[PDB]
Amino acid sequence: HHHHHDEIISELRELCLNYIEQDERLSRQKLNFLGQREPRMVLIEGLKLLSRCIEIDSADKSGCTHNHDDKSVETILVESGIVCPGLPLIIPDGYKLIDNSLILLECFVRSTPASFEKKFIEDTNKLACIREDLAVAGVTLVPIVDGRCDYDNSFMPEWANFKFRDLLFKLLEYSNQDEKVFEESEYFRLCESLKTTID
Amino acid sequence: HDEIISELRELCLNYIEQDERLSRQKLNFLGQREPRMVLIEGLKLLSRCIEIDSADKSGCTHNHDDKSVETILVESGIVCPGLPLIIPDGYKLIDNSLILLECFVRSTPASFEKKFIEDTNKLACIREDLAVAGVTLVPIVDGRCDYDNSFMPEWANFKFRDLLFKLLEYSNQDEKVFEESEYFRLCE
Ligand SMILES: [Mg+2]
Ligand SMILES: [Mg+2]
Repeated sequence: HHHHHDEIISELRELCLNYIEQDERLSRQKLNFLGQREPRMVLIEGLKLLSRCIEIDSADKSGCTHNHDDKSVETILVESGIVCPGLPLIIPDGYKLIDNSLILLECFVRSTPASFEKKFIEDTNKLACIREDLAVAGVTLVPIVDGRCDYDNSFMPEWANFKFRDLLFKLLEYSNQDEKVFEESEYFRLCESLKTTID
Repeated sequence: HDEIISELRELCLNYIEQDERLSRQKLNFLGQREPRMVLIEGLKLLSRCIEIDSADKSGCTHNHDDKSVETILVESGIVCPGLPLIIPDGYKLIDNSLILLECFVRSTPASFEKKFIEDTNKLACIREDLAVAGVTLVPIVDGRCDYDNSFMPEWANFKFRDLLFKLLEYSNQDEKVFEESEYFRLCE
């Protein structure tokens, strides 16, 4: 056809344009993904695009607002006239305030039972350790941890999701040769000689 | 053809500032393959830039979702049914006054004045039914003479329009030199 890497990139863009549902909360990340032309960058922003699908998909199913702009909890409450300072820097995947209860959502994907459970406890405990600062605000914390075992989500048909991840794999397991060829360049050796001059 | 669609793609991606209000329209534009659709979305995209500048100059919110006056009010708690389907380029409900913004581009004084009166009458004919509901209409018509907007350098703005223009003149294909020579010759 062929499939030399620039055509992989091309097929990823067609998948993004033809088979990722046109939800406004993906517009920004779709645009950042379509804007890339270097292979490791296309790979990075493709992975970030697929993660936004899962996070937003999670926020919808959990009945709160996807944290579109990665606000902190302190920011979410400071945005609603509720002064709570002295709280960890926590950025939830979703949130929703009612009337004095604050739903906070963390979601994730793990592929083995051991890592699933371990991750579930970690995010449970991350949310639990601010329950009391919120109590003196005084707002009730409603922690939600949404663990998933795969990458299915409602903005991608399953076949396109799989083909997208499959092209991403070919893109990584290829640009894992361009950086290896890079380590024999000279510009690599000239980088190597660049640090010794500053460090 | 394709190199025109390709360099248009790169202007959109690299030389239109990444204000998120443009994101959706940029993406509809980037998804078009055929000249006709590239042209309409191209023009819509230039218009969105201009509407968004107007909203920002006029102190009101850009009508991103193409909401209706009907909708804008019910979202602020004003039940006022029976209004014609009017969809502004901008809006801002403020106390009990509804700022409605109509934004446009024209390039001759004659067609500028015409389109100005039209958008004036467009909003004015819902003034009374807003007064029934309490809200006083604040109608703003902002007409422009060109496509200058704050999201593109001027050279890019010109190159985009020059590229869209060549799609427009391409849509020709002689064609009319064979009209009756088979077409107007069917129900004959
Ligand atoms: Mg309009
Ligand atoms: Mg208008």
